[PDB]
Amino acid sequence: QNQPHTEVGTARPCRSCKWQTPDPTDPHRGQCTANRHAMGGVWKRWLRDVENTTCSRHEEGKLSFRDHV
Amino acid sequence: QNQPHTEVGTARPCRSCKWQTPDPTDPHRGQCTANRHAMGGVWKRWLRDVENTTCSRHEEGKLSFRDHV
Amino acid sequence: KVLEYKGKKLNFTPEDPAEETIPADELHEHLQKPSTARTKRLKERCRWKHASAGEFIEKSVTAGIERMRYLTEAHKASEGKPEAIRRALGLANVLNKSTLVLQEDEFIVGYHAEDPNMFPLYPELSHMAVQDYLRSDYSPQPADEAAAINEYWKPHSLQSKCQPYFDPADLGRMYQVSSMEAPSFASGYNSIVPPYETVLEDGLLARIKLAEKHIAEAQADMSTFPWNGTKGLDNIAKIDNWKAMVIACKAVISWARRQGRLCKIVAENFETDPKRQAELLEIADICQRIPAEPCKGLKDAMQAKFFTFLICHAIERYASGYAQKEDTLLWPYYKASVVDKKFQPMSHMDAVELVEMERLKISEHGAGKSRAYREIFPGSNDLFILTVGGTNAKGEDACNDMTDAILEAAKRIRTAEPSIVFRYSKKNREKTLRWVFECIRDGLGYPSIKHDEIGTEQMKEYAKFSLNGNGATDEEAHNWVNVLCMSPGIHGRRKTQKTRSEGGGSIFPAKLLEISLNDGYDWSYADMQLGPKTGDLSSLKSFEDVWEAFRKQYQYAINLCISTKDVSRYFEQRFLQMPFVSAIDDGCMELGMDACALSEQPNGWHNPITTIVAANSLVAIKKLVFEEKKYTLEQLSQALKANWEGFEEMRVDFKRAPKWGNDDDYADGIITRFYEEIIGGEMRKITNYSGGPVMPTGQAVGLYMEVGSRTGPTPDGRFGGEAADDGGISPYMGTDKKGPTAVLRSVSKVQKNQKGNLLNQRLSVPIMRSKHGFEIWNSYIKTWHDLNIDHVQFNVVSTDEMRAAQREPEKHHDLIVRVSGYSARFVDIPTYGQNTIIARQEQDFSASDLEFLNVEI
Amino acid sequence: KVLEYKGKKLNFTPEDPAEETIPADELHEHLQKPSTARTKRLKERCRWKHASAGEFIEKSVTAGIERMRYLTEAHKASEGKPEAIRRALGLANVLNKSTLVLQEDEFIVGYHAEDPNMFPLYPELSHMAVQDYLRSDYSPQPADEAAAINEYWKPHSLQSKCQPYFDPADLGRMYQVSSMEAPSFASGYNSIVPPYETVLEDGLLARIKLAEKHIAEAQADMSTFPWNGTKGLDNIAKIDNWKAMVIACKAVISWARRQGRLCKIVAENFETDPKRQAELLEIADICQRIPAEPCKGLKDAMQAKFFTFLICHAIERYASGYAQKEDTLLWPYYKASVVDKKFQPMSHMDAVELVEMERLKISEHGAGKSRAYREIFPGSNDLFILTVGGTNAKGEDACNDMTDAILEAAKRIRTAEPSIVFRYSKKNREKTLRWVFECIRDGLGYPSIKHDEIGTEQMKEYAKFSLNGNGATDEEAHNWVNVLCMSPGIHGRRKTQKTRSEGGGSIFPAKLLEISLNDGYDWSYADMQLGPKTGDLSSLKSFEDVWEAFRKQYQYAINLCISTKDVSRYFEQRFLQMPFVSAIDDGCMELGMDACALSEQPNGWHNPITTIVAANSLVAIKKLVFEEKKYTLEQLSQALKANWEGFEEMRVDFKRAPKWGNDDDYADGIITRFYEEIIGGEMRKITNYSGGPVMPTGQAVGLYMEVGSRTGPTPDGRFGGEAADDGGISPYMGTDKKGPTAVLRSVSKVQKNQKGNLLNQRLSVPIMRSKHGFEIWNSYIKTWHDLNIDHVQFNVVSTDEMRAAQREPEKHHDLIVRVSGYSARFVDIPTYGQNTIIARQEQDFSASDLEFLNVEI
Amino acid sequence: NFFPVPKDADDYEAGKADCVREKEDEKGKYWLSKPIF
Amino acid sequence: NFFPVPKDADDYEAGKADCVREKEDEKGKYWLSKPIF
Ligand code: SF4
Ligand code: SF4
Ligand SMILES: [Cl-]
Ligand SMILES: [Cl-]
Repeated sequence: QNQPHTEVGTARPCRSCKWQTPDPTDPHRGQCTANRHAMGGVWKRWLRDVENTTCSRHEEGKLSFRDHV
Repeated sequence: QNQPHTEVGTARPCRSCKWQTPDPTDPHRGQCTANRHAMGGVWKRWLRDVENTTCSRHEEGKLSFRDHV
Repeated sequence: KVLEYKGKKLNFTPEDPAEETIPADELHEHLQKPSTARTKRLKERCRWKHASAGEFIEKSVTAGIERMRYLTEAHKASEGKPEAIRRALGLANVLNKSTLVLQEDEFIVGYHAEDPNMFPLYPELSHMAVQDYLRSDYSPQPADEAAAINEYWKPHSLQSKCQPYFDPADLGRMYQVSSMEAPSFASGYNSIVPPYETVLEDGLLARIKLAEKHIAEAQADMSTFPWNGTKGLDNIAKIDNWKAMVIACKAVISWARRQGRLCKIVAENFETDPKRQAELLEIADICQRIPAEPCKGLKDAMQAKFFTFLICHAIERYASGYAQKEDTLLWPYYKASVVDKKFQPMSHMDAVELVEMERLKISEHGAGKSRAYREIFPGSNDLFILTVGGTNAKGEDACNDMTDAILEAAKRIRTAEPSIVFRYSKKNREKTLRWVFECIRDGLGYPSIKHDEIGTEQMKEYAKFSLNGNGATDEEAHNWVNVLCMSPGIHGRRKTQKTRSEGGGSIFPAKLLEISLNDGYDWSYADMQLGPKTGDLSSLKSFEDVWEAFRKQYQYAINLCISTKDVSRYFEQRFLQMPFVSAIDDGCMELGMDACALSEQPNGWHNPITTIVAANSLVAIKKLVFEEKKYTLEQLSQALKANWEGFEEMRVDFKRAPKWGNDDDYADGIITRFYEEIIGGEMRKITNYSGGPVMPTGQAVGLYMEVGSRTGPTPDGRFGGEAADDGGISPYMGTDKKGPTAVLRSVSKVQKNQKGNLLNQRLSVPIMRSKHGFEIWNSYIKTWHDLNIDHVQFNVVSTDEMRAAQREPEKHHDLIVRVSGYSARFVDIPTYGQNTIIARQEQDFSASDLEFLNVEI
Repeated sequence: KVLEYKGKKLNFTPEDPAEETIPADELHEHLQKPSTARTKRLKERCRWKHASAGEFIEKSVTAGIERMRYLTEAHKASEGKPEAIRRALGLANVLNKSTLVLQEDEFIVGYHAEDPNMFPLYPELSHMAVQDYLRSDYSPQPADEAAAINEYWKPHSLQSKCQPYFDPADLGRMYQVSSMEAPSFASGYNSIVPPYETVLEDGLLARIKLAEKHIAEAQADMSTFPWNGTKGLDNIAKIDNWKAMVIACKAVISWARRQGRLCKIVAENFETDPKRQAELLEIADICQRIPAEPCKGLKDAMQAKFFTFLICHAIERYASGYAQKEDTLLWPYYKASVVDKKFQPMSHMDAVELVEMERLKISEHGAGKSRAYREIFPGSNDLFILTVGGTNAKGEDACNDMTDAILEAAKRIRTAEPSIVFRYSKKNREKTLRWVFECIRDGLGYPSIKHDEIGTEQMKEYAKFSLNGNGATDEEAHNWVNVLCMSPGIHGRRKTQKTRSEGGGSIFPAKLLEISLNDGYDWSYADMQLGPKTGDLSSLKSFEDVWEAFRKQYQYAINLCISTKDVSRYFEQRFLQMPFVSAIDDGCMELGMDACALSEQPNGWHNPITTIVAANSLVAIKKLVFEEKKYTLEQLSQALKANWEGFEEMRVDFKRAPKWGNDDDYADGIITRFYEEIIGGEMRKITNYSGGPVMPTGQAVGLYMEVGSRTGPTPDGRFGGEAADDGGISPYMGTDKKGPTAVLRSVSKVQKNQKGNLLNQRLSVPIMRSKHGFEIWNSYIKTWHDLNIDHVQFNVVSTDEMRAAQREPEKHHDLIVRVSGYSARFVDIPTYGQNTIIARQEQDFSASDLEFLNVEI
Repeated sequence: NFFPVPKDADDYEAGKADCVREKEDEKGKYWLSKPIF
Repeated sequence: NFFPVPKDADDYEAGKADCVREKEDEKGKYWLSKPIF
């Protein structure tokens, strides 16, 4: 449950999560940046839908550009 | 004055005259059929504007198809 | 009555002894004989929609709004989509949502507007034409919605697309319809030759499956490694056209089947007679299978053809006409039904009845055409001209028992439309000639007669200019029909003429002549500059100067006439795509092209109308002003400007100068040159969209009346506003004083640079209706054919009877006469036009005439 | 510090003795020297608009709505009109109604949105990009109007026009930007090479007068007897394009003059200092004359160029870039102003100041580009790459004093943009090389260096495929610039590249390799099928099988990449006409064609990015799985699926396998074949719209970061989400262990089937800043040139200083570094990207390196 | 009069029906079929 | 601030004027010119 999963009408959508940044082409989609490796990798996961997806790592907020790719 | 002449806002426009029939292409224009010859000619006159033109032969009404060209 | 010929006394007593004593003035009220009680009923209650003088004859005929409404709804919804697909969606919405109509006693079913008294309009074509309807007593309703619709379409209309590429002064001149017919983009008038053959023998389901396959292949092509961008992008327009074809064809099938379902519903819920119930279910079944599937019998074919006609001529787009080779088209199905009895078994008389019903449906087809085109076909709904006879691919006789069924149906039911053209060859069987003559001797005015070889040669010549080297093969060149009244065009599954922009539209020599004598200025009708300033009266110091002024007027006019058609073509294929017509053309289907874009067989023409007024005028000018110097041009011009008032002796001099149609050398030498060097010679210098020449088809319809009324007095002796000449090459009414074979001799002299020329002739009733009628007529035609004359068509009607019908129109409903290229109900023609027909010389034959024709009794 | 070379001891002490003791970690905060108080002020208050990670760095930067609003108003009003004219009317309305901006201290004036903190948007391009803006903190306002606008444009957008011609699954794959860059029609991203030369030396009034003449001639042509419809209809599209050019040019003049009037108004009503008042009137006068008239001096030229840039890159349409041959373009005007003093007399230092001001205006140009393109140029506004140097038509030196003014301005003002490309030839004068080096040794990252002859030959080769046989002449082939970062294209009055649809857009070998090992399935980023099913793991029984699977993945991807560009081209020229750009292209003007339709010089390319990750991965697979059989593919694949967790010994084996950039035979033999046979060889099989081949331009910008983050672990030793390689042909960071000349030797081996390849190298600060720096660098470049290498560009920056700037960004505002093909403000790059730059090997030169370079001290 | 469209018809959509009415004027009798929902 | 467009300007239309205002923020001073009626 620490990986993205569907949860219709969730109180904690990816859209509001600090780890999410929108897809480069389609703003209906998202990029989960939560999987950060000790050697520096930011191992993204593609989000088909950011209104009805969530995981246990959800944390409301916004990272500055410094912490994104 | 028995030939078509401009008369702005006339009470007797060509448009209502029995001798008038609309232009074949542009319904803003008209055909005056009043000049009828004894040998049968219907010697038409082109009307640039049927709202603001009139002449003394003006007669309100409508001819049947039988009496037009 | 009696004539002596080769030592015999010929007696011109009628073949039916009863006619000896039937008053001359009521003859045609005795001749109809509908083949069944049903077709008798259908005729008595026929919803004719004749128009004259720019109006409909009957108050009940009025415009529909559904087509306007549903086309608009679709257009708004389809913004952004490819135009060909937008056009298919428009048609589909119209077809999906239209009220359909079923009438009592019908077997062939279907209609093109929401009520049997109505007809549809075309806001996508001419905003002016719609505005004219809104100002009429027969406006679509509700008027406020219709007005909003026209305002919506105006910036998108074909008219609005084309006008910016022309000088506004030039458009103003054309729109007057005095020296030039208005361009089609301004009126919406049009014509088409549908590839019926494809629908009848493949059905639409096959066309759909074919487009779907092309689409799948094109999409596969676009994803194949390695891409080539100089090739692969060609698939875009192809895929768009094919997807549009599928949408259109599926909608047509759905609409046919819904028509079918209305027959079923009436049979099951409304109709109380078990006989009609069974018949209605028979029609419902035909509509279920047709045109989705290939036709199997004659009833199938007739209904498939009618549905195709409605889509191509009324619903997808307006098009005048009824072009088709009806005997050759229906022959396989007649054979299956009547001869082999393999499907829909039928008697020959059953086939005759089915054709009568077709003639009655066409007689009910009201046309949503513009004011000009409600003026120039007086006494008819519209032009509907079908073609029969001629020769097959091997040059042998094409006549058959289906031809005879079509001719007998016409003779029996006596409807003014559709008119018939008969392609005459020495090959044609006598049995069928006799049926052609039965129609003519009864005064129907048709079949008109076209020279078979001339037309076939013509098809071969045009084929050579084909832009993709796929013009008519030599065998295909035998497959031709008249497009509207007069001009040959290919029929079949491929290469047919799709639009009037290819060929059609008129030009008016009489008016051009009039303004030639006034430095291009129209003083008499519009009071404005109508042509180029080709020289004032004093500059016209010789007859050659007058000739050259006319030449320049004609060159200026004909250039506009063709260039406006080619610009219309450019935009039709870009914004007025016809995906249904494309889907049933084999070439369009194969190449993924729109019907207006692809042009495999060039067929360029334009119509000189009022030619012989111009020509007679020039002859008189030469003789009296320049050769004899009896009058100066200033004297003529002063007289003309007076409408000859005070100058009657001058008028009579010009009237009696030599005239066309008298086999007179002086007139004919000048007039032959006029046809060949100017009328044809100058036009032929122009090349159209299709890459072929443009050549003249002389004719007249009712324009000889309307243009006459817009033309001043002319040196042939006309007063201002009198009718022009009635044909492409007819003598002016009442000026042929040397008999019928003198006329043939004049006409035969025009041999170069023509596409066709309409000849009207009127023959004595007693001779034609006597037992010698067929022999004299067959000899006339043989001789006419040897003289290499393009066309001839006949009135056979007494003046007594026409005058009686003027006095008491209600007693003469079945009087039909020939106008020019089409026939009409005489009492539905305005008096002015009726009088021009009465004035046509009724020709008698002298014994020298008969010898000239090599008549044998 | 000290090196022994040819019996000398080289001392690498800095040229400025002060630098001996300036801490290494703050060096670049000491180097700027703006030439005047004014440009110092302009820099201190510069409204930079840098974007990283998909967002703008500063909260104050936000989208404007005026362009959206006025384009929409025009589009609604112009329904029915020809599309080219609709496009001109749109631009005119935007220009007529836009709020204009004047800032304090400016001399070059103008802007592209309604407020200096803003930038415009493009609803006519990508509806998704606009929607993304609406969902951001920097949305246009009012949001409700902006949303209504985007809904209005959606059915009309370029994106909506192009999507229907592709499999939805294929578009979904591209839109992820993992194996393929999204097509331009989906993002709105674009590029252009404006024909500046035409504007500067003719002015726009002349272009207008020229289009008007063409129009008059075309209308005359259409009314000439005898019409030919196979020719005369060509005038329609020509007349439409020319009328559109006139509307566009008149609007641009009017807008320039209104900008001018704002200077006048501020001078007369707001500005209180007489010095600035006079200056403002001087600018007002320039704007009145320019670009209406030909430029006469350098101030004219600079302002004409900026106005043209705003129209072509921001207002008429969005386009990335700043392509131009700036020294050759401005030389005639420099000469007139600085040398001859004939108009706008100026000193060389006055010219340097004017260039500084230009660099500062470009530094303020915010770009309304989509989320993807706010991700991949971290630390900059956008890509702005200008070109200098090279050779003239005769093959002689093109460097001049204007080149030197441009280089000195860059060194002085220290802005990350615009970046510079230097075309290097052995012809190039040393005086100018020294200025190139002054920029590089200061760590600016530019000029990057391009091989002059390679580019010129390339122009000649592409010219041969010209569809109208009017490609670059041999002399014209010397007239080239980089279009964006890396690819050559013609500059001048004619034949320039008008759209990114011709060439540009990227493809990502690392991701293609990853899914090659999983039967086309992307398990790691998107969890879906990303490519064709090229074979499961068990089917990959040899290295050749792995090679072929990659080949097929690459073929599938590159076909979509080019076909989506060509479809975009098809619709751009039909619905996104650029009449202003057309009017200033001599070929477009002459032929009456739109800028996107006419393509006289083919220039097809696509960008492989993450190539060396794929290549190193393949090398390691060969050695360890197939040659030594130390691991099975199932063992590798299990390890990869674990992100190497539990498999660290396997990871280290794959990491230490031979790597590109070490002049190692084993690696380089495989990787050379990979470049030549697959990356270039397969792409070159594709032909684009322009009829030429498509060849690769290896590069990276910031995509090597973004794609890295979307790519799983790979057999080169990467963990999932780590950066890819930084160039087109750079060694992967930290894997080149043999020094700088070993790198050159590897890179020189790739010689066939390439259009270009980006090489990043990083050189030791002490050596480059020592008195021996120029000699060693000039020898490096000479040697690089002899090895026939396409490109090289340099970082010269200590790790100490970069780490200090990470800790305390506010103390390191003037630190500029090279990313890939462009330079950036280091503190504006995200930490992830900063670390990839620190990891690039700082190269030292051994005495054997120096001998290899034939260095002479 | 209201007749639901056969669910296997080409033009079937949920809720769709043919509204059929009989009319008669001076000329004769006829039937009109308009699709409704 | 309201400045009528010079009647000989390319963009002159009756009643048209430039509305010009001065603004200043953290970065610096600037002027905006918007056409009005
Ligand atoms: S909620 Fe979970 S899956 Fe969604 S963005 Fe945040 S960390 Fe990623
Ligand atoms: S009012 Fe006079 S000019 Fe007008 S239509 Fe009647 S008769 Fe003719
Ligand atoms: Cl015809
Ligand atoms: Cl590039």
